[PDB]
Amino acid sequence: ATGPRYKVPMRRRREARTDYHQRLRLLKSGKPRLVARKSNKHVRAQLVTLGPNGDDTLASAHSSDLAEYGWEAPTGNMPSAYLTGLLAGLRAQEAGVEEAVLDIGLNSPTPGSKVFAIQEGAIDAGLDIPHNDDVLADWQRTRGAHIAEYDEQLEEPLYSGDFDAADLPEHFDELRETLLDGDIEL
Amino acid sequence: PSSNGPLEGTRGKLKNKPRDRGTSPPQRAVEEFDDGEKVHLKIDPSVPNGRFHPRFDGQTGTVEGKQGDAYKVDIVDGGKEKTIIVTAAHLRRQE
Amino acid sequence: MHALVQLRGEVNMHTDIQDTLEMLNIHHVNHCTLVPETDAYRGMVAKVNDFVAFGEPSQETLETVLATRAEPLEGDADVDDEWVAEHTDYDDISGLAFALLSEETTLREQGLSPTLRLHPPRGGHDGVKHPVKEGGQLGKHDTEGIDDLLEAMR
Amino acid sequence: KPASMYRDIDKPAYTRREYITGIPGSKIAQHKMGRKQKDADDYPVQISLIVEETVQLRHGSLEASRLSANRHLIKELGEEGDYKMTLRKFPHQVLRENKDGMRAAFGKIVGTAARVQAGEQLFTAYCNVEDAEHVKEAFRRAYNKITPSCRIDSSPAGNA
Amino acid sequence: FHEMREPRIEKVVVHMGIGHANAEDILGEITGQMPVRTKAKRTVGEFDIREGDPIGAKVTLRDEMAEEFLQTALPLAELATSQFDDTGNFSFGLDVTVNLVRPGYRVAKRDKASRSIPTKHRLNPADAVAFIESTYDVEV
RNA sequence: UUAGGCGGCCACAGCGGUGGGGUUGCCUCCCGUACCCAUCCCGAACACGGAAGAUAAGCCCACCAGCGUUCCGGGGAGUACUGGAGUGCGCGAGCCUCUGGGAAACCCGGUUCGCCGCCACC
RNA sequence: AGUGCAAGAGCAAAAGAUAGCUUGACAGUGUUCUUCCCAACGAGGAACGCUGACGCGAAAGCGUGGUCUAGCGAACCAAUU
RNA sequence: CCUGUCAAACUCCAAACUUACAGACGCCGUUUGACGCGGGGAUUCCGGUGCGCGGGGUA
Ligand SMILES: [Cl-]
Ligand SMILES: [Cl-]
Ligand SMILES: [Mg+2]
Ligand SMILES: [Mg+2]
Ligand SMILES: [Mg+2]
Ligand SMILES: [Mg+2]
Ligand SMILES: [Mg+2]
Ligand SMILES: [Mg+2]
Ligand SMILES: [Mg+2]
Ligand code: NA
Ligand code: NA
Ligand code: NA
Ligand code: NA
Ligand SMILES: [Sr+2]
Ligand SMILES: [Sr+2]
Ligand SMILES: [Sr+2]
Ligand SMILES: [Sr+2]
Ligand SMILES: [Sr+2]
Ligand SMILES: [Sr+2]
Ligand SMILES: [Sr+2]
Repeated sequence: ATGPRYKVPMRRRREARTDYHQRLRLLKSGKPRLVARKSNKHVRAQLVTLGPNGDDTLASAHSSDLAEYGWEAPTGNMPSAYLTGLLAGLRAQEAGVEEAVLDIGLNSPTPGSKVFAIQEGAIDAGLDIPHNDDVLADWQRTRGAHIAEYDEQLEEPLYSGDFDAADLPEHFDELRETLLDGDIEL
Repeated sequence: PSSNGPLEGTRGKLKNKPRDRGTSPPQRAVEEFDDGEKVHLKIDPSVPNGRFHPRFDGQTGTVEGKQGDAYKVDIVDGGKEKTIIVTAAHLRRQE
Repeated sequence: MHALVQLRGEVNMHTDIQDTLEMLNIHHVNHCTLVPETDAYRGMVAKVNDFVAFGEPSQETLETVLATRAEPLEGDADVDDEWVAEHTDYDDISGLAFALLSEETTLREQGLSPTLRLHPPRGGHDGVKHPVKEGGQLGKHDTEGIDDLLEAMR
Repeated sequence: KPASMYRDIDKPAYTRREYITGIPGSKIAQHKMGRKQKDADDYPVQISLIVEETVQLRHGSLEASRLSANRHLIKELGEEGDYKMTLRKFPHQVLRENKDGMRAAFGKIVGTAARVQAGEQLFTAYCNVEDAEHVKEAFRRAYNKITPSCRIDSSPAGNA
Repeated sequence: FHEMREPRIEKVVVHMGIGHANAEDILGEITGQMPVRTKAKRTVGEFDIREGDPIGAKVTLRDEMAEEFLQTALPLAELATSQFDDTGNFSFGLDVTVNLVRPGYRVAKRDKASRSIPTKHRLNPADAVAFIESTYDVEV
C-alpha cells in the first residue's frame, strides 16, 4: 500500500479468517481435516482434503439440512452441533474417509464447546479423530439438558416460535436415533 | 573469504525479496514428491529448518526416497555424487 | 544451408570454439563443411564467426566444389555424376547439390565425407584480421562473395 | 602533491564514510554563486564548462578553478552582478597515500575528489546577453586549473 | 438507519495513576466492581527502576455499572470542547474516561473476520458532545 | 456463492472513495447470562442461550484510478552495459569497428479497484 | 521494536511480549552434509531419521538447548559412571 | 515545492554472462569398448607471459 517495499499479508490473513501457523501444523498430519465452524444461527462440519488448486471438501453437513431428517428445533445450540458433526461424519464414511484431525479455525478450545461437540459427533459416526474426552461437555449437555433447565426457570417461554414449551433433549435422541440407523438417505 | 563458515557469502541468496518477506505459504512445505522426480533446490529465507548447505542452491536433483518427512535428493557436485536431506519447503518440481 | 570454411588456425583459439569447429566436422584450415540453417547450428557458427567464412553458395558453385573436392566416406574413389548416381539417392552432382542446399540430406548421409578439403585461395583472400564489412574475409558472406571464395579455393 | 597521482579512475569507489575516518574537509567554499536568490530560467544565456575526458578532480582543484572563475565574474560584473554560476559536482571519492616499504601499504586518508565523466558539465553560468563574453573568459581561466581539456559550450543563447 | 447509528457508552475507565495502590479501596466503592493494578515499563530516574510493579489501578465499567457511575461522575466535572477526542471520546476528573461508539463496534473487537470500523461509522466530536449533552448536562 | 464454508496464487488482490442489498432464507450487527467457558477488573472479548429489532458497520453486488502495484504500447533506446574477434584509433587513462546479446530511470497512452479451485445453497 | 554478544540474514494471530506450567540443555543408534567446493583427510558442527523415556497442548504438533552462521582439542595417563 | 550531487562493506530495478537438470541436433562409443570401476608406477606442490576482470601501490 504505502510503497514498493510494503508487505501485504496473504489475502486470507488480512480477511482475518485463516491462521496459517495453525494450518501448517494441521496439514503436517497427512490426514483430512474435520473443519468445524459456527455462525450465530448455524454450525457446519466439513471433511477437507489438500488439493493442487485449493482444498477439497470430500463430505460435510450443515445444521440447516438437519431438519431434512426431522428437526424442528433451533440450529445454534449444542444438540445442533453434535448431530451435525455426526451427520457430516456419517457421510464421510460413505466417501471412504476414515480418519481426521480437528481444525477449529479461529474458535477457542474451550472445554465442552460446540466445535468439540461437532468432534464427538464425527467420532461417533465412526471417524478416527485424535481427541481428549475430558475436554468434551458431559453427555447431557450435548443432549441439550442445560437449556431445558434454563427453560425450567420459565415465566416467558425460552423459544418464541413454539417448537415446544419445556423444550426437548428427548428430540435430540429421536434425531440421533435416525442418524445412527442404516436406511437414512445421506 | 575472511572466514569459512556455512553462511559465508550467503548475503544475497539467503535474503528474501521484500515482498516475499514473512512466513511462507504452507502448501509448498507440505508438498509430496515421488522417487525419481526432478526437483530444483532453493532454500526459502523464511524457513529455518530443513535446509541443505547453501552451496547447493540452484541444483536440480532426483528424489530417491525420504528420511522422516524430509526428502533424500541425489545431486552431482562437480564430479562427486552427494545425497541431500531437504524438506519440501526448499524444493520445487521441475518443468 | 551455409558453406563453412576455416580460415584461421587453431593456435590460440579458444578451446570451446575449437571443439565447436570439430563438432561441425572441420579439423584443418581451408577445410569446408555444409551446415543446415537451424537454431542449433545457428548458435554454433555465430560462435566460430571470427575464425571462419560462411554464407549460402549458389547451386552452380556448390556443383563445382563438390565435383572438384568431394570424397567418399572411405577410399580415393573419385566422385562424379557416375559415382553420385551409383552411390547416392541422386542422379548426378546437381541432384545432390540441390538436395544439400534445400537441406534434405547431408554428405555423410550419402556416404560422402562431411568435409570438402579445399585448396588455398587462388590469388589469396581478403585477410583474416577483419570481417567482410571491414574489407576482410571473416564472417558471413554474400552468395556472390561466398562463391568468389569457394571458387578461388576449388 | 601532483594530480597525476589521482586524476585517473583506476581504483574502486571509496566513499562510504561509515567505514572511513579522518576525511579532510573540502576546500570548496561555495557551489552556488552570483545572485542565488534568482532562478536560472530568468536568464537569456546559459553557458557551461564541459569536461572532455573522464577524470578525478581533487577538491583543491575545484576550489582553484571555481575561485579563479567567479573572481573574474566578480571583477567584471561587480560583487552583485546580474549573473549566477554553479559548480555542480561534489568530491565524494576519498583519496589515500602510502606515506615502511610495501608492507602494510594501504594508505592514510589525505583528500577528496569529484569524478567527472567526459562530456559532463562541471560548471554552469546563466548570464544576460551582455556578459556572455565575460563568462566565456571566466571558464577559460577555470579550465586552465583542472586536469582535462574542456569545451565552453553555449546552451540557451541564439544571439550570435 | 438512525437507530444503528445513535451512539452509546462502550466503557467507563476510572483509574488513579499514582507511582508506587492503597487507593484501590476507594475505586472499589466509587464504581462498584473490582479494580486492577497498573504495571509500568522503562526505567525512570525518579526511583522507578522496577519495570513490572504496582504504580496505579483502574476499573472498566460497561452497561449499567458504567451509566450508574456517570450519573454521579459527570456532574462532578465541567465538560468542554477540547476535552474531547477526535474519535468521539472524552476524559475528565482520579481520571474518568468515557469511550463512546456506534452499535456494531464488535466488528473491530471480535476474533474471527474482524475489521476496522470505516471512518463513516466512527463517532465524531460533534456527534459525541451532542449525544452526551443530550443527557443530563451542558457543553463547552 | 440474493449475502456461506475451506482454500490456491499471495497487492493485477494494497490505500482511498461512490452507489446498491435482505419479514419466518444466508452472513452479520443485534438481544441476553441458567448453564459449559470466560476476564491478573469488565458476558468488551472468549463461551454459551437466543430472535425484539436492523441493513447504519461488516459482508456480498456494481463501480471510480487520485496514491501504491502487475502487465502492455509508444518514446527514452538498440541508448547504458556486454560475451566473441581485430597489425582499428589514442602519449595515455581510454575509444572504435564487426558479430551475438541488451537494460534502468523517466514521460505519454492504455491495463489493474483480483484471478482460480473444492463444497454447500432458490 | 524486540529477539544475550560481531556482522549479514530470519521472524508479527511470531521466532517478539506477558502469564502459567515444565525440564527435550534427556538415553540409545543411525542417515546425510559439513569440516576438506570440485577431490582424499581427524576432532568439532549441523540438518534429518529409528528406538526409549518424558513435558506441554483439545489436537494436529512442538521440544535432540538459546531463530541461523563463532564460543573449540589427538594418543598416552588419571579420576569418574 | 523548487534546485545541486553520491556509495567496495545501499538497492524499488537490472543485464551481457556464469551455472544445475532434461530433451533435440551435432560429435563420439559398442573388433579403436566409450562412461564407470579396481589395482601398479610416477612426476609435481619455486612458475612465467599475453588478453579480460580485478585488489594494493605515485608507479
Ligand atoms: Cl467459525
Ligand atoms: Cl546439504
Ligand atoms: Mg554481493
Ligand atoms: Mg579418406
Ligand atoms: Mg593481407
Ligand atoms: Mg449502505
Ligand atoms: Mg598505439
Ligand atoms: Mg604424552
Ligand atoms: Mg574426573
Ligand atoms: Na516468505
Ligand atoms: Na501488580
Ligand atoms: Na450497512
Ligand atoms: Na565428524
Ligand atoms: Sr589500480
Ligand atoms: Sr587543462
Ligand atoms: Sr452484549
Ligand atoms: Sr603521459
Ligand atoms: Sr535482439
Ligand atoms: Sr534451533
Ligand atoms: Sr563468475
